[PDB]
Amino acid sequence: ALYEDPPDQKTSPSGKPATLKICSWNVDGLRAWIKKKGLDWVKEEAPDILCLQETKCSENKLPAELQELPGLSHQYWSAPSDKEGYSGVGLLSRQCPLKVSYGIGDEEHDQEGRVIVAEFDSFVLVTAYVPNAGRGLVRLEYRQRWDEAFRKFLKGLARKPLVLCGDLNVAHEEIDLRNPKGNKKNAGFTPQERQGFGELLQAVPLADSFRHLYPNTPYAYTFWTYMMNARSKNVGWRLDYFLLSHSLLPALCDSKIRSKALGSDHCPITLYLAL
DNA sequence: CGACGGATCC
DNA sequence: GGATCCGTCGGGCGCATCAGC
DNA sequence: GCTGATGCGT
Ligand SMILES: [Mg+2]
Repeated sequence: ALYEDPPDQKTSPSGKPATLKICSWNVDGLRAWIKKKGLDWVKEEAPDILCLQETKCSENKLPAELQELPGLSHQYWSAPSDKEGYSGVGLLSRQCPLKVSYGIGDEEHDQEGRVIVAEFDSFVLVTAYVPNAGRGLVRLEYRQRWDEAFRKFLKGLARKPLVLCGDLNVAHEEIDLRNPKGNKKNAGFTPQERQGFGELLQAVPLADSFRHLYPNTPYAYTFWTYMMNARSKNVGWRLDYFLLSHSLLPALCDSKIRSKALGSDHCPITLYLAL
């Protein structure tokens, strides 16, 4: 029931070396995460691009340590206007993106701080913090409408292949969480969110990088509730993903789950691409 | 949301 | 009568606001 | 300014 992520594979199936390392992390409160040494772990991981979710932090409140990152000097931040202290995403990059945008169509009016889009030379990167269905599923219908708008937004992008990463807030299949049967009526594992995920993969279209490499591997999770010592018992959920355009699969070296990195109730995930 | 109690099924 | 299904319930976290001093 | 309570989301 415990899990050990396999060693990093830094070579593509055809023998090409990885050239791009992307790390994604739901940090559950950026200021808290930094106090718990999250940035020390980022420095050790040394990614080319770092995507963060649930920053819960407007840009003016960013800790100074974030200014002290020479290898991640291009930084883009989004926080909601009417709900500061919740949501918020960030994208930090070694190289400057060609284009950066926010939201999924109307962010200038519906300032939600959930999505950042960055176009690079060879690919487009989207990072997302997908809305939670909430306790008792009170916001499930909103989540379903959001999924539909997100799907259409990703499909409606004006060429290059897509990388989508972040907290998509759903365990796609039973293998993606410890207690599938007890959670069928809970946020993150309803038939509605599971279906929205399958529709995301088919509509865009996208592949689940981790599952593509490790289709039958159980007990691989990226989230554990703080309650009941769930993490120590690896009672968790896989909520964080790297979804790729089909054309990027031959460039895929590995998709990692960094189970040991502490500082949040999610752990980091890391992608290696040979571009 | 995992732990728990209580019902139901071979 | 062990395994399974199902509904209910308490509670760890971070951050905003507030009361008090 | 600082602490701890409460509310909210989860
Ligand atoms: Mg969270």
